[PDB]
Amino acid sequence: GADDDAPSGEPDVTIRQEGDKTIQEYRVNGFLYAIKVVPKHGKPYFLVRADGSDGNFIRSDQPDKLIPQWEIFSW
Amino acid sequence: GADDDAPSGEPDVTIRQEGDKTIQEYRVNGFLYAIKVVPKHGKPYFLVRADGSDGNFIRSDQPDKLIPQWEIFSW
Repeated sequence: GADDDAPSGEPDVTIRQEGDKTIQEYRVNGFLYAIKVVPKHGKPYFLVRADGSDGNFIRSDQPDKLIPQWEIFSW
Repeated sequence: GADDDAPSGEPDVTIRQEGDKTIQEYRVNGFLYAIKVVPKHGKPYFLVRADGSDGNFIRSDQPDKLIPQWEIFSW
């Protein structure tokens, strides 16, 4: 009601919409750690930032697949 | 690489073994954003920190399910 103060480390999601895909930028402190895409023509999935700026992502629909640095922008 | 110069953020994974479970702490900037725990009894999976530091995670096992604290600390 009032004391819902957010402490140090606030993982808030930046919810934007590009055409017909809701791109949810999960940022805990400025830095993106996961992107939940909700494409109306591709189905919603979590794109998790693997450790290291290698350019690899992991999808919540298929953690068995490693997303290369060209497929990361499939949306 | 040879030399490194990481920008404000620096996401890396601290891989420990807590008993019979290899718990990989994916920390970006002073906040755990994902845990990859490899339990000998339960099989490995990804546990992603959902928006809001309430205490809910999303698993790679099933992103269609919200994981509460009795379930996040199921190991």
